[PDB]
Amino acid sequence: SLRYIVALTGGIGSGKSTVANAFADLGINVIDADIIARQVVEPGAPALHAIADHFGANMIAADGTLQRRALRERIFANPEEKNWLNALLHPLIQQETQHQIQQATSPYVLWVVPLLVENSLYKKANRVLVVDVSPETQLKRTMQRDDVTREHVEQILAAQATREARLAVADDVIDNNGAPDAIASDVARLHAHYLQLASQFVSQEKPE
Ligand SMILES: Nc1ncnc2c1ncn2[C@@H]1O[C@H](COP(=O)(O)OP(=O)(O)O)[C@@H](O)[C@H]1O
Repeated sequence: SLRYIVALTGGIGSGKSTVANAFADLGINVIDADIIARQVVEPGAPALHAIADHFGANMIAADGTLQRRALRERIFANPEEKNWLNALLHPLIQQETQHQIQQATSPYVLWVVPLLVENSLYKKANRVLVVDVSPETQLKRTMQRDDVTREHVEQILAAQATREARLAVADDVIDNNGAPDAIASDVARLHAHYLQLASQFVSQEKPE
């Protein structure tokens, strides 16, 4: 069956995790792009064999686990490797993402993609939801949460797509720079619409 996909995105410290949990409490399966990226290098995964062939047998421990720290340290001191690794992992992530989408039984799925705008992944979503906050909120909330400096987070903000680039592709926007508890009511409203969209998308004769 064709699953209805709502993609969630937002910059660092905007509320991706918080919003995702709100949808999960309503019974929606969350498919998280960062979890998928870790899944494709889990013990026994096909990517591990290719990684051992390219980087050396010792990239994989005796117990079949990827030596994460060891890979990170190799790729960081060999820039093009990041690109080699991403190319290897890309198709595998696409397949695992679809498999999980296929495996989810909720009325629609929430696909959480930090790099949605950067990687133009909104082209694979039926609906785009952006959790939005002010840049200052991103700074204060990320600093607190990760115990890092303001300047450190300012660099992440300048590396990520901008606030406006995200709003340009959004179908819906949830504001999180206010009270944490206005989240439940806004998510319920969006969920109600998403149930309708998902229930009629397959037969919907004309657009919206
Ligand atoms: N409305 C809010 N007010 C204050 N803190 C919040 C609010 N919403 C979420 N948080 C916190 O802000 C931080 C960043 O939110 P989070 O969802 O983790 O961000 P990200 O978008 O990076 O996933 C977290 O520690 C979270 O608990």
